[PDB]
Amino acid sequence: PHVNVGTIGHVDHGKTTLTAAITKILAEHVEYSTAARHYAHTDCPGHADYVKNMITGTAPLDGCILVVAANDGPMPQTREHLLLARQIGVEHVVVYVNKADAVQDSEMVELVELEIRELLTEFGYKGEETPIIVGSALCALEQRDPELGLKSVQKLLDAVDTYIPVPTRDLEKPFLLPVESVYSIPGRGTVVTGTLERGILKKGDECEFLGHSKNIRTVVTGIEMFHKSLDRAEAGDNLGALVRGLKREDLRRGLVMAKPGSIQPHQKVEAQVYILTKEEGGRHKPFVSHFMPVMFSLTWDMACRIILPPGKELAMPGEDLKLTLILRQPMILEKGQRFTLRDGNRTIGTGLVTDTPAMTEEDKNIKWS
Amino acid sequence: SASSKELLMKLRRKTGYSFINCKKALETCGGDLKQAESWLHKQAQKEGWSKAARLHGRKTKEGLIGLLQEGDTTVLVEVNCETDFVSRNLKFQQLVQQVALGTLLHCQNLKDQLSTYSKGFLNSSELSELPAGPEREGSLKDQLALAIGKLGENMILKRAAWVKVPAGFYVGSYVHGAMHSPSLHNLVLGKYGALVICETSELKANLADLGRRLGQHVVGMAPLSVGSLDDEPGGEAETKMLSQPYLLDPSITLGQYVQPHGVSVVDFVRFECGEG
Repeated sequence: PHVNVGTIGHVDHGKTTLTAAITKILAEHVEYSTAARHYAHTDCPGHADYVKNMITGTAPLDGCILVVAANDGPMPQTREHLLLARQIGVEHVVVYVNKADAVQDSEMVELVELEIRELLTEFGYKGEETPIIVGSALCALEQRDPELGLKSVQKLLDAVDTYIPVPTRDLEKPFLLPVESVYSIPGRGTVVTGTLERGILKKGDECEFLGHSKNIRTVVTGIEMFHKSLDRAEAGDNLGALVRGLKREDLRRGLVMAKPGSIQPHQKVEAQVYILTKEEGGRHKPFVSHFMPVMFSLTWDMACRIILPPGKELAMPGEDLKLTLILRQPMILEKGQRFTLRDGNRTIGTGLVTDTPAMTEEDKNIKWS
Repeated sequence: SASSKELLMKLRRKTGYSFINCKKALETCGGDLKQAESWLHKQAQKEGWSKAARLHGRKTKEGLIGLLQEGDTTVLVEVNCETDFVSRNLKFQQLVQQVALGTLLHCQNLKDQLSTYSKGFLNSSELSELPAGPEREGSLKDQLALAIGKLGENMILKRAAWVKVPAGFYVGSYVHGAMHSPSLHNLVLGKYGALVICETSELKANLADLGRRLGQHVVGMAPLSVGSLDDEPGGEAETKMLSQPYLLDPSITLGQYVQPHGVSVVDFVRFECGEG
């Protein structure tokens, strides 16, 4: 299983030192692995960076490791550190209280932990059950005093393994397969290739292709992966699905094979969008309302109109904000689905769907090209 | 003991200073809360300067642009810090306010004309030597030190700009990427700030939207000069403000957009946090 964790806190409080101590202990944006799972460790300098990573899906965090120094205790910005975690969807936090290891005062440390739990509770987390480990990242990194160094780091890792859950596969959701390509197998039939977005597919399940003028329905007779004939496929797997009684002409890229009547096309969406800077290959100038770029999602593309939030009349490169987008026509756009926006031959933005509001009269009255 | 632990926590909740500083304050004042608190405040300034010297030199590309308009004076200030987590913190924002008010007070004491508008700037050094508000003590340089000691990040009073306007002139303004913070009355904080100085006999009460829109145009199109109504449209790459394709309608230039409203653009200021 793969887990994404990010380290938040004041730079002078030990983050980088701890991250290094963990690296050296397990050697016996970084990556390490405990007995339980594969870890993707992230440590972004700012709020806008974590939000960008969430929207883009580059490093969607499953949990955070809040590093606080015993001497200073929480800083005023510790509040913004937790607001950020709360905002990007992190619901599990593990705390590491880093100390001057000079065997100082257990009482002071106790008050630090107490204050931290008050804060955690304040921001919706369960401050009473949050694992709080006390130690010295510096001792652990310098192979000195194992009781405060090594011990604390091992305890932190155990706490991360236990309290930060793995990212869900959504295998409980109806299977959804974006069709990437179509081809035939002599004597067997037509095959559609693609990568399952969610749910599970079993040799024999009934399917239905969406995105086509006509609604096509049939059955999956065979599953193929690595030229091996399986009977079950899982979310995330790239496969070939053998369809029953259908010719290549009846299918194409862009269609979506899903569990019969499980998906409802959407034309109006609200989403968190990040606008690319010119340095990232985006636009030089800002774009305003009624800007019509092309949305690319799954294996399809469609024109859409951007509706800036009330009040805002422009959006600048490098900014992220919530926007309303109206597709020229309904498409398979689910909540949690990511997309990109292209103007001409270049991407100008990235998005993550937050809501699928009902199309309003006003939205219907839109005047297109 | 439980009693000493309680005193330490009580002093922490009350003042916000670090636990170690609170502990040293209490033992120094015999465990007397009132004396400990007074002691901590007295040390604050010294601690700040020292901390400011230590962190001095670190990269500070993040921060905020502050816009404060009082009467016929308008000030734009830029204060930098290391992380956007801090630029989002109230303590930092309160410092920006003190910097704006300090600038405002300084300006409302400078050159005040009747026939035309007055404009002026202040570099880092100049802004730093400015007298802190009648509230605090010392210069903004001292207040900056206090903030640096409270937030633990290097910070810089980057620059300021002010404008004073007599009747016959109007200032349109806009801050982009505004931050919510209702405790700082009249102040508007964000990543981009623009002032557009105009000459007009139209009542100010009917120019609020136009004013905001001109500001939006400056932020979004970043003109390098005012230009002229005599020049021809310049396309999406134009530098002269008046010839640039109007932000909210490229069909027309900014000059063609504003002229009809009985307003002429004579000057402007554009601040982008962390630029250059």
